[PDB]
Amino acid sequence: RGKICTIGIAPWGIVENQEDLIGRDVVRPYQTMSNPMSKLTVLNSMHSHFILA
Amino acid sequence: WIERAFYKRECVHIIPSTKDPHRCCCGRLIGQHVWSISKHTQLSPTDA
Amino acid sequence: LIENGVSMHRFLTISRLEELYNTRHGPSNTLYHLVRDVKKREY
Repeated sequence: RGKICTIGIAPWGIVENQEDLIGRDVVRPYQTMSNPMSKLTVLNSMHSHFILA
Repeated sequence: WIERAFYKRECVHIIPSTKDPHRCCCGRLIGQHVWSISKHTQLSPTDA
Repeated sequence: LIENGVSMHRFLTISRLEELYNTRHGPSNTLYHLVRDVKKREY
């Protein structure tokens, strides 16, 4: 049963690749390649919904 | 309708220094800069 | 390989798929028979 409807309230600046998320109504793929030295923390991939505060 | 109802913002004015000249209080770099408390953020429609 | 990341459309070109249609370094294929037969219709 994998429609859990989870929502992730993450800050807009805390997430990684802010330039990747630029674009209106555009399917922008994000890779789960985690950089160990970046302060921009990676996303959690299998969340269904996201809110960028 | 979602873009015309929900707005983003981006502090770009003032640009202070916090123990480093590139390190703004708004988090971005000094060259990267293009609440309003000591940030002077500007409201704009959301592009994300 | 896709579990780390491949992003398959970036993995493809015309030429990469084309060499993949010609090499036989594995399972046997019947393309040698078929493309000879349809160029007999193109002969």
